[PDB]
Amino acid sequence: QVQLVQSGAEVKKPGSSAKVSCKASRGTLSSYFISWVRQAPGQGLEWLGGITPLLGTANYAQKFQGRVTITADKSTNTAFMQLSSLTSDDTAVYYCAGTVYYDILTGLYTNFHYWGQGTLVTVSSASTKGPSVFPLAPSGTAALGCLVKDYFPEPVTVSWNSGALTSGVHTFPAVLQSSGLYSLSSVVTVPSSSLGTQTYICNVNHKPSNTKVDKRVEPKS
Amino acid sequence: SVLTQPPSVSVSPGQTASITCSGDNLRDGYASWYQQKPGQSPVLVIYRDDKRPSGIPERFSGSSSGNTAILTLSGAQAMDEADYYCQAWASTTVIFGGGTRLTVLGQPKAAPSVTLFPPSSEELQANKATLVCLISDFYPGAVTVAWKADSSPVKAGVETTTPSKQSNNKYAASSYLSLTPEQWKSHRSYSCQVTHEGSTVEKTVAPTE
Repeated sequence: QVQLVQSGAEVKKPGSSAKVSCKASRGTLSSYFISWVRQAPGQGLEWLGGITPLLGTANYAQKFQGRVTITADKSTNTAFMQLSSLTSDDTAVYYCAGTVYYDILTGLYTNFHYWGQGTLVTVSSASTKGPSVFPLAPSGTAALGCLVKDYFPEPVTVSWNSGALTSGVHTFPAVLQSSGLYSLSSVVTVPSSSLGTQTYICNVNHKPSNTKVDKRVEPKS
Repeated sequence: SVLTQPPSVSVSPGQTASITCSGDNLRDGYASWYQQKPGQSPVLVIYRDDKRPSGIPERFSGSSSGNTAILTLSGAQAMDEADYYCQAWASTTVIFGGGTRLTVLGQPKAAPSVTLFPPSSEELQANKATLVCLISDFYPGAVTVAWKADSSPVKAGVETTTPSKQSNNKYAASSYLSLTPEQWKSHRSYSCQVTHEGSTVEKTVAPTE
């Protein structure tokens, strides 16, 4: 009974600071201990610190003391973590997670059952670049898709029909080309008989560049 | 304050896996355990030593004694393949173990499905050309990808990913061949060729057709 939603992915230059927000819906933030956890690529879970908005106090992992700052806003029901003096070692997915404060007092245990969707912060000197998007026309079932070309940095989300179409969808992990840019593809398998009557639109989001492209994918000619 | 769990454990399907986690704070305090499948957020499976959240299968259970907590998984299935993290809570500090990669053995071989898209009209109109070879549902997760232009190998313009785990625990990969529009139009066909477990899987596309 609490939904945590995090701000979008970002690129940041070395030396700068990153702000990640964690907004709670269907629940009051001060009812929870909010914890921030990060994961570098292919690595484990690393605690950054936490906050009890009820008490207003925050505690920090010793590795991050004086570099990370964690606060909360009552009126917006939102928690915040800010990490400064960024280096490439801080490229990671940052997660917020909540546990009911009730149980920390009555039970002396955590139950981090509720997690934000995570936020990829990439630390890089290279400038953001939004993707070009091209339709992969379909020719029983048929595969159709969207090609998402030449963007930096990760990640990119692709939905279909504004999220209405989830079944049959496979978004492939991106290639990292020699040029330093990424490309990925997303494909959905649909009935061939539905083609030409039902519409298929891919919705591409590259949050680091604030690019949002919707591309209609139609049969050939 | 550190927590120690082994880096890896394998289990045959239907067998039981136990992952231990030891450390100072499991004596006085409680262990929680998370499951993390590739590409996903961590999911809590056990809290307060032995409590299972609603929605989590009964084959997951937890126990603890001394400074050692144990996550136990009955009737292991291929979908249970994941990293597992123990976590402690002491003063006002969350501590994580290093994670344990659970491997489920005995998964059957699966040849890869290939989808091959020619360049779109729109990309052609922008004076570029990319062939897209999507490779999915294979196991084991090792392939090599080669391209051909009219029966002859294509060295240049090839960009290939390494395999990655799908949801259904098979693998996916992709490969991209970049061409100029006139290259694309000047050949009778181009082929993506996937080598997997001693066999070769091929799709071809022709500018016409």
